[PDB]
Amino acid sequence: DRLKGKVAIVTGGTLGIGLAIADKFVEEGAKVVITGRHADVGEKAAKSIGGTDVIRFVQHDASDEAGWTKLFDTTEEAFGPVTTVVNNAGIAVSKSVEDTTTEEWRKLLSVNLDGVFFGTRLGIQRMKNKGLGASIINMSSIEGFVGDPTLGAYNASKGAVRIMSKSAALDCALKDYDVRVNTVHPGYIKTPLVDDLEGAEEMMSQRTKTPMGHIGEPNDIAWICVYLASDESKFATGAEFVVDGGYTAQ
Amino acid sequence: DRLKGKVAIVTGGTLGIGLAIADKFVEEGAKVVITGRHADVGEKAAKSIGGTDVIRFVQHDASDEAGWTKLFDTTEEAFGPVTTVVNNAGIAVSKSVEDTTTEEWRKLLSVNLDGVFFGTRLGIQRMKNKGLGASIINMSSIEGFVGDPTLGAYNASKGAVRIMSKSAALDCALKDYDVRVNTVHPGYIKTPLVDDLEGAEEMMSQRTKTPMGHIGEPNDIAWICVYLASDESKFATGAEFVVDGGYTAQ
Amino acid sequence: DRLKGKVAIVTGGTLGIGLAIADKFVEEGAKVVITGRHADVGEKAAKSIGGTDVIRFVQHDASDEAGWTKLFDTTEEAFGPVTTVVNNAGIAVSKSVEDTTTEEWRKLLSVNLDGVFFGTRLGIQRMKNKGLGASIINMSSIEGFVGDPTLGAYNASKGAVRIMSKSAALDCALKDYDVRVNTVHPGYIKTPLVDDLEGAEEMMSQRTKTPMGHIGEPNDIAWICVYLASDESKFATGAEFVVDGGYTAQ
Amino acid sequence: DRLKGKVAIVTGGTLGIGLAIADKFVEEGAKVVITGRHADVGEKAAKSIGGTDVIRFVQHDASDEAGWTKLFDTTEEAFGPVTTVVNNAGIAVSKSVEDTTTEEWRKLLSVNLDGVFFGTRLGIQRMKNKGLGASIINMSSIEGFVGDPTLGAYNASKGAVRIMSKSAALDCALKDYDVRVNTVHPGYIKTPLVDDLEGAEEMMSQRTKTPMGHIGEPNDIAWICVYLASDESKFATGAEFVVDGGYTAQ
Repeated sequence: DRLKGKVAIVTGGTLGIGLAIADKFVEEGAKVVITGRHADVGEKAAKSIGGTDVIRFVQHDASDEAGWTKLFDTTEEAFGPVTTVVNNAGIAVSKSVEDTTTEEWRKLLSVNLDGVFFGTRLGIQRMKNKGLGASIINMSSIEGFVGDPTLGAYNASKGAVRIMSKSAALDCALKDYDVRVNTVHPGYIKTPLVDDLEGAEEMMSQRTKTPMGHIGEPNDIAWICVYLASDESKFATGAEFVVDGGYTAQ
Repeated sequence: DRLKGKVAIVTGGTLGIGLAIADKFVEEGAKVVITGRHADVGEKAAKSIGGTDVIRFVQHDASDEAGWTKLFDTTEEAFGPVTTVVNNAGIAVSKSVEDTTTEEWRKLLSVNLDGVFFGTRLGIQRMKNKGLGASIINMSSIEGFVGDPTLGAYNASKGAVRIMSKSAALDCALKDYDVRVNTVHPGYIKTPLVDDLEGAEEMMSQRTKTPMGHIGEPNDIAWICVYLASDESKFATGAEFVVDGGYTAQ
Repeated sequence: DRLKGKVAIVTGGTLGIGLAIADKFVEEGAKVVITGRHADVGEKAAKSIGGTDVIRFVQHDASDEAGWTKLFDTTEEAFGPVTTVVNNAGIAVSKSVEDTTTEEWRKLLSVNLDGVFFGTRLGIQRMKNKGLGASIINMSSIEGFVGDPTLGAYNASKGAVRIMSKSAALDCALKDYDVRVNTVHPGYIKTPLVDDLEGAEEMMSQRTKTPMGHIGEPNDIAWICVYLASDESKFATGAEFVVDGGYTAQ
Repeated sequence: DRLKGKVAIVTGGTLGIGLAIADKFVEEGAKVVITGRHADVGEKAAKSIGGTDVIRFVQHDASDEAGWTKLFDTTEEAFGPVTTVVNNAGIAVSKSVEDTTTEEWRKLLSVNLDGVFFGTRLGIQRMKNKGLGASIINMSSIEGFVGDPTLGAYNASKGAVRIMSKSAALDCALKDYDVRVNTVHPGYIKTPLVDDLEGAEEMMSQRTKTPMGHIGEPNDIAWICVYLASDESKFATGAEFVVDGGYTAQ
């Protein structure tokens, strides 16, 4: 019951980290809408967690600005006022800054940065001043703290989310909106996508990358998000929560 | 049951933040030893939370090196192998660096830095390689991230705890000790000690200090510590968890 | 002679911080191209510093991608191979995240983020592997470290520049390109634009903002940039250089 | 002439980084006292740089509190009012936190932390309010930002110096003392001591440690210190200057 009465939107909630967030949110009493681009994947995902009284799928691209106010409307029609937004949708490009095409740059930032902006802006507008204990959780990454030579655009996007989220936190706090904004920074997490890339998990598990010598699992990110969505974290805003197996500590 | 089977030492556990940590740890199924310097205060504190099957007081000064191995022994005799160490004992001096006497400097660092060292060193030795999901939680502060002109020695101590804890995290991770080490960084928290200092809460509540416009409460720190003691945070090590009402975000 | 033989592009070099960078670069022996959007302003600016053997103006909007390869060509025709890129062009919007229009968001990021990307990408391509002691200096801000509730899009842009620059630094270092990339983070700096905004300097000079109790001057930023452009800083890459009167220290 | 009229104390100035700081300070017009524990080493060092009109050696252990006011007196008798303090003396212990003896802990912190405290406190007292453009430069390390599993006590000391220095910066700024305080954070630097440790330079030069693929040289640290001692950096206080070949960027 740690999220009793909460109503959450989890973007990119049909796979991996987002799916586990949705799963644990439902376990703790939240009602959840998960979004993703692909209907079959999303319908399967929602039903794996529960019925439509607690979780529903909505097809939506986080870069699709006009769809964001309809996503809130759909969620509120189902479950009542939204209390919790998890901006987790994202894509990656494996290119150095030097090698990044302008098309790649723009495509990644449209999802990873503009999408988070859209969800944060709308979340503040739709949740402020309602006594909801509202919480916006923006998914950055270890790549919001340190560079990676092969993730130039991705680093730009995660650094942007990191600091934009502080701006939003501060404005909400100063205006007594009853909305908190925080960032979560996963290290490497095992998912089917990582499993599809030969040698990725082993590279990420080297001690010079992850000191624990293995990578994490989606529930590792889910539980920090439960904390941040709950009223347990009512004094936490503007902060960065790193769950990375020691990656950034060395 | 989030801390089912855990056995925790909480130093400075008889007052304020430490007491609330102990309280929520017991609520979540841990057995707890709280320490403090004053018997009447500690006995009262323990009994306010529960009986001796779940919480006991041990009189101990965290600067007292020889008492630390006896504290572990006392805890283990009561409750079995220690799994969780919260190094929370600390003192403060209201002096600029310029105005700090060498006696003040040494006294504060003996508690705030040497005490954390003692507890961390011994915790690693006594908890490693036992499959306990062991967790050391070192209490830093917002004053481990930013300076305060009137807290020179206190800033030195909290910066030291911040980075020493990363060293310990990394060594434990690299050696597969099954011990995690993390730091918690409270902002201003309302306690009886703050209440005794006329004008302190209002000064700390100004928006230029705490953007939320009020200070926190001890349970705000307790709940992040429950997360960090639990197996929910098994991929978090070497990281800094800030609960400060936005203080460090601006 | 600290920049003897260097050839620099300084974007937004016709005003304020950029102009002072150009001025001190010329003083230390560099040849400089300054860019800006307005011809009268730029021609005046260049001639205030020196003749066309040491400084020239090129009209260019940093968001204008196709103009960037012609800017390098123009600079090299004048002065020989470019060694130093200062990505300083930028704009600001005074809006919270909540209040930012999508048009404002896109306009600011086109200059502040895409422009820095363009200059960094091209700088690496055009300066690598030539033995030039090449240096890319990306202008972030104190708003790349901390939020400001009224600068949402600006914060996103500066956080992005901060971390993207580390990616670029690392790729250049790992590949032995002989290109360094670093960020500079000015605090508040007195300029004619600040002078035009009634009450701005006094607001920025309050101790709760800038602990020194006054704001800086453009030369304060110029001298850190001279260090970073020079071979004196040949071991500095991937780092953040903060010149802010103490703003971020509290 | 970048340090014309400055009078500097450089602790641990007889070897390595400290010696190069002293060398470049003299080159730029400063008068310098270098300290160290060993007379033959210090006398040789001073004379290698210049005569007694510009550089002198004083035997002093930075942990020796009573010697610090006599060091200032000796310096002022020679050269007039001290303007610049570089707290560079330090020792290292190669032990994990777990393996650190209390004697090792205390010995290292007596030099690395107490010595910096002594020099900072006295520097503020002796240089404030004199119109000197005074500057205190505290030598931290990359080990003030990230952990190293084999440098537990050293990490504690450098984290402490990092944040204590911000306290001192802020107090000086708020009181208009005309004293700035900043930290310098070298990465790995080649010295005779590193050369004496078989395999150290190669270990430190691996790309997973230093992305540039080689370590630095003492002059790399000297030039950032010249910037910080000069009036060029009159708006820089409370900040961290990292010269590390990319170590902390990844």
